[PDB]
Amino acid sequence: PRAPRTYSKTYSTPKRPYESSRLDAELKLAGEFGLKNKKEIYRISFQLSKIRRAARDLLTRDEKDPKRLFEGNALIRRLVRVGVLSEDKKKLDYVLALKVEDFLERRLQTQVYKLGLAKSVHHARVLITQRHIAVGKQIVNIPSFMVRLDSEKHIDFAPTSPFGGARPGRVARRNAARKAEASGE
Amino acid sequence: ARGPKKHLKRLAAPHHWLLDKLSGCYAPRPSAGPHKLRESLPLIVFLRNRLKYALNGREVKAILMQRHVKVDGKVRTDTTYPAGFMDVITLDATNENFRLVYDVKGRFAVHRITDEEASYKLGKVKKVQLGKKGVPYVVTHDGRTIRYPDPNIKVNDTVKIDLASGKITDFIKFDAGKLVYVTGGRNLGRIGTIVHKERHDGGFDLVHIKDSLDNTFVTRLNNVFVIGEQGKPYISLPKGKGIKLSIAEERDRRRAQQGL
RNA sequence: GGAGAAUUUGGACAAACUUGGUCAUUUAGAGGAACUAAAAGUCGUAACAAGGUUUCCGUAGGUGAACCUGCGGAAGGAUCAU
RNA sequence: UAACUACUGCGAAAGCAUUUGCCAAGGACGUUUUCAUUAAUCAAGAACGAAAGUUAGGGGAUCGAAGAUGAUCAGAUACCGUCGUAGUCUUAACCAUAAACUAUGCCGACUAGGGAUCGGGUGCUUGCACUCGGCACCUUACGAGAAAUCAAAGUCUUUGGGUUCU
RNA sequence: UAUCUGGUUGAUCCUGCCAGUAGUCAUAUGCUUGUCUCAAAGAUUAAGCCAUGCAUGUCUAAGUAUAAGCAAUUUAUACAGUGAAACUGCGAAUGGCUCAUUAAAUCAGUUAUCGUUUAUUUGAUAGUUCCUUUACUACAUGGUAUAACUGUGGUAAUUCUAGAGCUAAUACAUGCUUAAAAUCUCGACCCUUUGGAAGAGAUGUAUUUAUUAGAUAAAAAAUCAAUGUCUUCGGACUCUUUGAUGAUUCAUAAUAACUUUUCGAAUCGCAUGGCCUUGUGCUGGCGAUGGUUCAUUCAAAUUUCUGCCCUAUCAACUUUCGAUGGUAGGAUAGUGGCCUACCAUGGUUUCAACGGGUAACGGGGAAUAAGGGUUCGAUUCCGGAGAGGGAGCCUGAGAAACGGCUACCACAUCCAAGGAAGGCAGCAGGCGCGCAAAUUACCCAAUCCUAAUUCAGGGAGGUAGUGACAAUAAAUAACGAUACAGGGCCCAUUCGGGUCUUGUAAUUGGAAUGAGUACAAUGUAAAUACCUUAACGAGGAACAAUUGGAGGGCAAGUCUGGUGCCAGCAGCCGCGGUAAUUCCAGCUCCAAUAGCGUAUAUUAAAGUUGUUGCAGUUAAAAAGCUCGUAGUUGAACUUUGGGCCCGGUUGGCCGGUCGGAUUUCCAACGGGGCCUUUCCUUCUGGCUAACCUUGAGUCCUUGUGGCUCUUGGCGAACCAGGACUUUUACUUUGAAAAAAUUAGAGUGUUCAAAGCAGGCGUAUUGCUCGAAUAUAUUAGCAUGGAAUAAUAGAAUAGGACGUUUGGUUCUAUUUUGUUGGUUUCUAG
RNA sequence: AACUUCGGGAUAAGGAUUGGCUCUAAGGGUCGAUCAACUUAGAACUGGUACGGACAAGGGGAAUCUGACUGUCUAAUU
Ligand SMILES: [K+]
Ligand SMILES: [K+]
Ligand SMILES: [Mg+2]
Ligand SMILES: [Mg+2]
Ligand SMILES: [Mg+2]
Ligand SMILES: [Mg+2]
Ligand SMILES: [Mg+2]
Ligand SMILES: [Mg+2]
Ligand SMILES: [Mg+2]
Ligand SMILES: [Mg+2]
Ligand SMILES: [Mg+2]
Ligand SMILES: [Mg+2]
Ligand SMILES: [Mg+2]
Ligand SMILES: [Mg+2]
Ligand SMILES: [Mg+2]
Ligand SMILES: [Mg+2]
Ligand SMILES: [Mg+2]
Ligand SMILES: [Mg+2]
Ligand SMILES: [Mg+2]
Ligand SMILES: [Mg+2]
Ligand SMILES: [Mg+2]
Repeated sequence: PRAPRTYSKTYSTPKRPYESSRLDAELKLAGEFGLKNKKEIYRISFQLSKIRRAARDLLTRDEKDPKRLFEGNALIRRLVRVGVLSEDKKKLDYVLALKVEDFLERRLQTQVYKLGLAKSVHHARVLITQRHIAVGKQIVNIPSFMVRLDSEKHIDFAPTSPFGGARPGRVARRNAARKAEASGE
Repeated sequence: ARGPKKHLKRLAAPHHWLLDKLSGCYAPRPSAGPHKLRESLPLIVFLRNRLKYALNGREVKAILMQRHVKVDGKVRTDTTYPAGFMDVITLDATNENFRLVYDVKGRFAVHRITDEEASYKLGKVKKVQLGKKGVPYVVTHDGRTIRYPDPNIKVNDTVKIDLASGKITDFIKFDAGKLVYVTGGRNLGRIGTIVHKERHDGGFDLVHIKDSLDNTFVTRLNNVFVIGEQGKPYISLPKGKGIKLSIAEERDRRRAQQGL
């Protein structure tokens, strides 16, 4: 007899499962952005869907309506904050015309690659999970992490871990030891 | 179910106490007392949840058994004592006196008052009738019987009360023009002037209430509580003063504070 | 010197048990008569062409089996026509 | 109850055809008559309902299930041929069904040309026109439809006149 | 988040289904399984049965201690500290579990108690108790009768208890207590007076009955029952008291009595003070428990309105022996056919009664979701019911209680066979049942609950274990350089310059890492696990990803070997009879992936249930025909238009600093009040606020962007009064419709599912924002509108209005002293 | 109750009651008075729970064979 802890599914599978045009266009995105599964694509389609549903339900209502004004601006600012929606487009109408790749371009994995740091999206996933890259102060080991536009400057290698500073790793500390004992008596 | 219930499950609690859902399973069930269960605030909530002095329900008892805290000038040792609207919680240590009064969201505020104000409280008179050996009495909203009142006092009037003595110092007649505190409903916590009263025999009387920004609204007469004359509150009001801003207007007043 | 146990009269409440009655729900059964799988076997050839007696409806009788015949309909007829 | 006898009439349908009476009934038309919403469609419930069939009296010409009987045929108690019972007709009761079919519920409005014809009316220049109401019919298809086809089976994704049944 | 595709044919267009496809906090099952967070879990069948353990007890300064108990270090010849036991008090009626029953019942929203009970809490509240008040009766304090305890015992056996002896009370049973006064009845005495007075009794509260007050619609006096004023004396003749409700026989107060006569403190701690009459004088603080009634709170009970799944192969049901109503009683806390007596003949029903079924507990909700819907809701919250089945009942404020009793029924335990003891639909566990579900663990640290209660108790609850129910995040590799096929463009000689780089090699490089193991911290009641972290831990053979497919539907091979209509596959269409694109395999490839398949159910697809929105000539389907009751539906018509005037809301126009401002005006769009043959309920005192009332006029931006107040005023600006008001539907706004859940704002839980947090300082004695908002009808409530749709009205006028003009009929206010008798004028 | 020729089956089956006493109610005739029968229903009380107290007075049900039924004959074995 506790309170129920709520939870939610974060994705939605497509309706027809062997559409070739879709399957190609999905693997384009898994390649470009270096995603593990189709589930990672489905995740973003589902987040876009809730947004588009929210905006459609406001555009039915009249301009100069409380709920439209309030939640419309709140949706816009929330997108503008994460840098999905650009500063020019803030109508509400423009949030409807908003593709899946416009979310993918702002996740950590790509934002590491795009700021130098890695050299590949496939390298960036490693760096992130290997606990190298860190946002401002602390480490983030989640490639899904959506960077929030006031954090993109502050992305760098961590104070812990190699590259940034600190001890030179695990393999180096074995590879330094083996050469040292070989040279000395 | 055979006889009275002694527990209260955390979800079935009053929302306005703002208990967290996870940490627990029960919630403090108000003891029987002055105020109705759903309209009260247990001391354990006031101390632990609202003021942040106690961290557990053990520590609340540690505080109560020292005999520091006193509700309307008398010490209480009951963790779930039902304190309510207009009550004066006095702590000896600190020398903080508070009056329980609703903020605009419809929740009890931490409203610190001076030691002079803590001498009295207001009391909405609920019934006024003739007791044994012809002695008239009034009944206040916190259930205090007060005998030998002014014959001017009729039902729905507020009454200032001395606490130490527990006697009628002064009273306020219920008429058009009086300031009001709304003590239930959607408009719980709003403050405003009475405009007119609708009668409805064998039903519910309604009270049209303007406020300082010229927003009318109607409540039931049961939810109204006279607190003064126009722009002359007997008590001290909390921050806001029962105004009710829009979610927009509220969000603009955050952006002033956002600057820092 | 008032409490007060067993016991006991009548009463309502009334379990439970016999006994019929009734409704619901399951289920056994010699044998019987159907249906389906079912298309292949046997006997015919009823229907589809004027299908070799146009076909079909209702009804009634006949009978190895499809079916056959009477009376009255229909064309979904093999005639939109004197 | 022939011929007359028809893409003619009447009837709620089933149905209804020799003559003349009698009995009530009915549509349509005509109306500067009357009442004034009394109506439309209808679970329940009712009347009527071809033929066959049933019960009991009459009747019993003809045709004819069954049956008899001659051919045909491998068979042929089938078609064909000759007889023939119930039946076929009627009275009093029943039965309640048919491809009882336009395989098209009823009421209302609107959408398109045409000539025929039946009933009533009006004008006449007296056999023609107009008109209301009927049975239908021809052309086109605006539309409709899976198509065949349909002036309703149209006015339905530009989706709502009312209502019963399946 | 509005999508379809394969399957009837030789081919076609249809109807139409079958099959596919996606979801399922939706169960099972198969194979597979590294990590973090989160976490359902014996409901479905059997509300079947249960070994064992545990789940309810409780003590402060403050009811009762001679423990023959522990102390004692010296607060005590009464006790005094800390305390087993037992009495007393309170609790055990909550919680937890389950879903069998139950279909106008439950339940939901909404009412009601002027129809009742209520431990407790909180607030009020109690001079009136002896009755001979001059016999006794202690109030410096009243009576036994019992536990534990000590002995003596029984019984096979139990939370069995007998006999004897002790002794406490906030247990039990008694019983005094303390101010005046007023008012009533009774009445000694004297004096017949418009006579009055000793002293006698009673008067708290509760109980029961009867009676009485509990007024009020405005102004006049006659006539006195007179026999009471106030002595101005013609008898001036006044002033009186009346709370609440929409509404009462209400509250409350009297009056007469009533009562197996209720309560009105024989109680307990810690402080020890002040008066002196230094006796153990009188007086006195803080507060514990108790107690009558009222109020309050926590409740309870009953209750109004509307709303429930399938079934007509249930159409009549209820009424003997309560069915519907009436009167009286009884009973109840109380209303009521709740029950009894007597009387009446009612009550429900095609707008579906009654009956049957439900693999039905209701609701909040869940799944799916273009819109509308369809399906589910045993299950975390709320309500109900039950504790093997029935009934009965004690205790108590509260139970028809089951971790209470009694009986019967069913089942089952121990026995020395005489008897005794039972109730897991609490926690764990077992059996059974089955497709179908966890440990006989640790703990009161958190959450809260109980008690005499800061301490004790709590299988409520929390913590771990088991756990691929479901959900979140997310490893299984990354980067070089020769390499080796080229492709980009520039040498274009035919040598190809390796030109810009992209793949493939069982080719070789140094890096990176948590999965795991593990110092130690952290975490926690104690751990465990996360989080943090020394040390240790990838070379591909290892730390090795699977599950399903590869003809079509449907994404991926007429590649190799096997079998030869067999084995087998195949949701469906179809494959397989010797080149199998389909079987068993290998290779290769596809899809989703720590998951993927299968089965059943369900939603979408399904406009294949059709209100939105299907079909009925011939595909399934128009009744043989007409009549007809309910039902559904039903022609037109009744203030329309015009002229005004005043505030509003957006864009204006100069948004002038690309963002916000105002004047009058350009408008558009909305709203109110006037006038026009124009209900705009009506009148009766509150109050006339106000502004054509003017005792000082020019205080003052374009005379349409205007005042210092006196004197009846003009009451639609604004409250309660009688007075009577056609009645619905519909719609606006408000209010309501628990929380959780849903949508949704804010907030970097490292991201996220989540959560309700958090955020800034001089981080050295602190400041601050939050925990919004929206939706949820059908019913009821308040409110504006008066189109649409229904409804009523004056036709044998019994019609409307009326200052008329009579009759008649009651009603009663300030008077006329005051009750009362009592005719009028009134006033309605 | 089956069944049925719809008439039956049927007293189907199966139950309960019944005395005595003392009352109450209802039901009429003739001219408000007056006269008069028995029938039925109810209540109280009462007893060794008896009571159609003797007498009188059906056993019933589920099926089969067979004749439809009432009726008739072997006086003296059917
Ligand atoms: K393919
Ligand atoms: K006989
Ligand atoms: Mg309970
Ligand atoms: Mg043939
Ligand atoms: Mg033929
Ligand atoms: Mg019919
Ligand atoms: Mg037929
Ligand atoms: Mg009564
Ligand atoms: Mg059930
Ligand atoms: Mg439920
Ligand atoms: Mg169940
Ligand atoms: Mg059980
Ligand atoms: Mg119970
Ligand atoms: Mg019980
Ligand atoms: Mg138990
Ligand atoms: Mg219990
Ligand atoms: Mg269809
Ligand atoms: Mg018989
Ligand atoms: Mg009998
Ligand atoms: Mg015989
Ligand atoms: Mg003989």
